[PDB]
Amino acid sequence: SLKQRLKGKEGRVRGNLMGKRVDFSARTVITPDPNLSIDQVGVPRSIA
Amino acid sequence: VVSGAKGSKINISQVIAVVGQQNVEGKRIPFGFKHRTLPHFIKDDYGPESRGFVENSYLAGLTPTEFFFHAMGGREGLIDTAVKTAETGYIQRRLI
Amino acid sequence: TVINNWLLIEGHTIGIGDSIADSKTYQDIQNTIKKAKQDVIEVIEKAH
Amino acid sequence: MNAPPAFESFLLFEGEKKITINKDTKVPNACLFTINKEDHTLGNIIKSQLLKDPQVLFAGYKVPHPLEHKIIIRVQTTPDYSPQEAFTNAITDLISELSLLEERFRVAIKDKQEG
Amino acid sequence: KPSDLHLQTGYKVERHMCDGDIVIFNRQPTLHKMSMMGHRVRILPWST
Amino acid sequence: QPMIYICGECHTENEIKSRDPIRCRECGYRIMYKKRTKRLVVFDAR
Amino acid sequence: PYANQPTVRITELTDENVKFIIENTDLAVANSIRRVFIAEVPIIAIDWVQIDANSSVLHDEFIAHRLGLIPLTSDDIVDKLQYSRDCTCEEFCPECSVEFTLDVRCNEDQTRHVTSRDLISNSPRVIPVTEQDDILIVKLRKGQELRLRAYAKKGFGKEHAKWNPTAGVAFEYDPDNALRHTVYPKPEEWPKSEYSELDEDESQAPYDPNGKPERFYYNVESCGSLRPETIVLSALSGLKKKLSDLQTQLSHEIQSDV
Amino acid sequence: IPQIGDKFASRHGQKGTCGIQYRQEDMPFTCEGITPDIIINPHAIPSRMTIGHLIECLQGKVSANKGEIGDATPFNDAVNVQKISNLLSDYGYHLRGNEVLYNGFTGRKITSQIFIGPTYYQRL
Amino acid sequence: GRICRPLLIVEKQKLLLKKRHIDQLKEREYNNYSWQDLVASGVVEYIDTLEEETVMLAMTPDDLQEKEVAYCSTYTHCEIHPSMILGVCASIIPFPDHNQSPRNTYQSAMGKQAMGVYITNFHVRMDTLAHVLYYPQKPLVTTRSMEYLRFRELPAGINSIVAIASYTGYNQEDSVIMNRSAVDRG
Amino acid sequence: MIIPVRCFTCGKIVGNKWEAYLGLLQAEYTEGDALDALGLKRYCCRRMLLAHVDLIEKLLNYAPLEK
Amino acid sequence: EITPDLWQEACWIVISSYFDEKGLVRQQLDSFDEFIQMSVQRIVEDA
Amino acid sequence: SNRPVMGIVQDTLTAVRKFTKRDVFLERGEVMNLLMFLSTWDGKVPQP
Ligand SMILES: [Zn+2]
Ligand SMILES: [Zn+2]
Ligand SMILES: [Zn+2]
Repeated sequence: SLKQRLKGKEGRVRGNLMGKRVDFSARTVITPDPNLSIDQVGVPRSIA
Repeated sequence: VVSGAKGSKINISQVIAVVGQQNVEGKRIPFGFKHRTLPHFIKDDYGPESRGFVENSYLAGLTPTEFFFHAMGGREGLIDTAVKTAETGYIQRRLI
Repeated sequence: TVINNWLLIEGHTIGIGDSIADSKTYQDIQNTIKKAKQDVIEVIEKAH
Repeated sequence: MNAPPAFESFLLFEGEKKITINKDTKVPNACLFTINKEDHTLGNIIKSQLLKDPQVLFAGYKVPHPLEHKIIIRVQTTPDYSPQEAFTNAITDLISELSLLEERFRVAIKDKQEG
Repeated sequence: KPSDLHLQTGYKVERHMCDGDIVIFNRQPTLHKMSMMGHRVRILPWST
Repeated sequence: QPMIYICGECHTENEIKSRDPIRCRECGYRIMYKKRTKRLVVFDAR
Repeated sequence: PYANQPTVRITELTDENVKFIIENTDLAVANSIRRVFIAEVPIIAIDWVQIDANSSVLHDEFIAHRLGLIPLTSDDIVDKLQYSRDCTCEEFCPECSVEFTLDVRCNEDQTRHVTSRDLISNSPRVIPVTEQDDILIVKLRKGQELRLRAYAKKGFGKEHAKWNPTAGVAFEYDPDNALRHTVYPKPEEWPKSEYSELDEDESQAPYDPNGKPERFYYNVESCGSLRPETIVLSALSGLKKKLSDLQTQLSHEIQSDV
Repeated sequence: IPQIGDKFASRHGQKGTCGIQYRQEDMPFTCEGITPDIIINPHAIPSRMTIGHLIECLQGKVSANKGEIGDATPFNDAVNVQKISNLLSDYGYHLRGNEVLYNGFTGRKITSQIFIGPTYYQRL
Repeated sequence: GRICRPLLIVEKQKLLLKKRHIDQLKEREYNNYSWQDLVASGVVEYIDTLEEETVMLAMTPDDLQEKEVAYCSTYTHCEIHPSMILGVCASIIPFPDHNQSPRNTYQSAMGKQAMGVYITNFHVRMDTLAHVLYYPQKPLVTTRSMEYLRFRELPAGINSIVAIASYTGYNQEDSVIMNRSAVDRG
Repeated sequence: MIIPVRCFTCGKIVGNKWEAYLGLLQAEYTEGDALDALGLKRYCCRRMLLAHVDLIEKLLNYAPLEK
Repeated sequence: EITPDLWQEACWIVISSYFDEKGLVRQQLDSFDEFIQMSVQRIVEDA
Repeated sequence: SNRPVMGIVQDTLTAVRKFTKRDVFLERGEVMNLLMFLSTWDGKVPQP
């Protein structure tokens, strides 16, 4: 229903308005590196 | 341990000397069978080895009754870790 | 950076040599387990 | 996928200098030598030979990152004596002792195979 | 065609990100404000 | 223009047509396996 | 201010290994000669595999992989071959490559072992190393086959580990640690080295502060692709060549600065 | 092909991704030519308390030297670590599997004595 | 639907598993002397969980039928081997009593996820997401129970010369440094 | 599956050893005697045959799909 | 007679005889076997 | 909790604890290798 479309954690308020899917974002595994500063992240080329 | 990077004195004591008393819900290994903990023990046996005290260390290895009592304590720890998560996240959500 | 590059010269490990005490210590451990186990048994015969 | 190709360890490209000299400004008579597409198998020998001069006050090398193929050899020499001169004498001293070592290895082979 | 690849002042160019760009880096579950922080991009070869 | 398929259990080969029911001629076996391609392959031995 | 004079003393020379002692040189020179044994010695290994047909149980890239790691006799050709990417040829030639051809169909009820012998060169000097048995590439059931053409090219151990001529390069200095670089907690438990010269009463040598690493003991065991002494000769020549090209670029850069 | 980020694991719950891949000349090496294939963290051990990983590694040296597939049933009493060490000592090694690694970059031998030997790793 | 497991049978203070059963049982495929002949011989029997509440169970016979300062001396059954309390994934762990028990649980999770030759006819099977391995090896350090799961026939993983060393700092927080030349050798 | 051509750590050519290893096992040697009869001193070369499972002989039982 | 200290190799003989006789999945196979052999007829007659 | 969150993680922390002990001494070449990695070094080798 409409109330079931809005009421859930997967609904419109929480599921789409509060927390929504975003463009310009990447997700991959992290592996350590001690040869770069604390504010540097070493991203891949195919992400960049 | 002395640097405090990883581990504590308890891990040294359990690897070298003795694992120690295994617990389920803050007390000893309960009588799941009729008045005994495992069917290898005589009934009404309140001794150390019958009730879950492990006298071996991880260097020597555990006897099978001590292995099973150790697995009970570990299952209690994993149950705590798996049940904690949702309730703590919901407390965080309500607070924010 | 500089403590990792000293650690290449130093080196740090962990082993099974780091988990074994000398036999006097093992005798102390087994004497203490035997004493406490006999003490629990005599507490039990007091309790009965 | 993002695997760098295997020739990235040693092949240069158009617009890459093999060696780059940058004069240090913190102390007098010091240079950073940026060697592109090399590793410890060059800079370690150059560092150990530059420690054998009585006129080099500092001889070090580092890789910035092990996934990027370049080293930096920092040289500080005594004044009146250019660090570029110490570097080009270290290379000649290495070529000298390695050619001598190769000739003595040849003579040792001829000794061993012929009794 | 190369006739409309000219640039005058005021165009935007959505360029691939280079070294020195700023990104936001987080881990679910984001518990506190240091679970989501800003790093500088370094381009390293492998895919992590 | 016909495509040659290998007849599963029979291991023999036969032609096939567009809009043709997939059947072997030897025993009518229903699973065909398409032959390996004729263009070149080249592997870096790494 | 100059280079010390090293010297070589060979303890044994076999067709597998060479065991020798380099005295009066620095540690970094010695480690670099080890690392140039492992990496910078060029040999000939298969790098271009064209599978004409394959019906074996191993897939195509597994067979091309196993053809990569086969050692080839490159004792004198690898000094004559150009690197493939450096040649001016039409992308393959006999000056930068060695052609191999394999053409095996199993027409019998026995499991037929496609070994390294079935690799057929056009160059009679560059053949696979296999007294010893041949290197098993792939087994075949009756009905299966494989045909391929494989070009081998010059390369070295940094590029890929199929261009590594050495089985094992043992390297040790100061086998009784008079230098005390390694610090044993209880040196009685430690076994003596092959090159130790202390009596069995004594555990390790007394410390000297004024000493330095010298008398480097090497054991270079070849895989068969080169004789174990031409690994050492090719390594010394390659390290001198790397240093000479570094000096040429250095001279260009100094002339550019002035 | 195994690259960095690929997740490997022991037979003891000792997982971990590949941090970096060095070539053979960069990897450390014993007095013989043996380099490691994997180098795992020493800090992965003492809080996790997988001593059985260390004992698998020690029995692995004993097994690969003796030329037999070694036995690791849990409740045995015919195999403890002291018998494994006495079997390892006969093949010319240290009692407890430590072995002097040389450094792969500088060549200076590492001051500590690195525990080394074969375990059984699983690619996930 | 009840869940039982076989145990040996202990008359007065002696096992009924005599030497002649081992002699007839080593020579299988010849005498046709199976497990079921040993169940028929009145030597082992299946005990379920209700009946374990009323059984006095010897762990191992070498400790628990010999006279000492006697514990009970009224054993009815004897456990066959304690390693048979473990599952199929906890049986492939070497020395799992030396570990900590969450580590055994986590390996029991990971052992289901290891790549390996999952089946012998994988070239016929059109499975979605087949992960097979080039050169899988049996473990050098194995259990006796891997012989019965046939883990030495379809294994999952390679024996590797690990070293446990702090190094450049890429094996920092549960990660491992690998050998590029080894990986280039398959 | 099939025997590796090189030992993973050393690069010692171990791929030519497997059939002779099977011959020395069936000629009633121990495994440790068979390995150094084949001449494998380093244990990393000994694990390459000592813990190989020759799985390709199972894969050759099946009839080839292409023919 | 009895097995004094060769018990360690005598128990794995009987474990091997168990898993050669039964196997690892007798629960699934024996359960479905007793189902389709007896219980389906019991359902058909008990209707 | 008005304290840092970064700190020094495990292997750098054990290596810096072993590093800063009283009985740690460094040869001139090992010093020049270590001082190569300081970003904030003003180019002056300290007096031994
Ligand atoms: Zn047909
Ligand atoms: Zn050419
Ligand atoms: Zn090897």
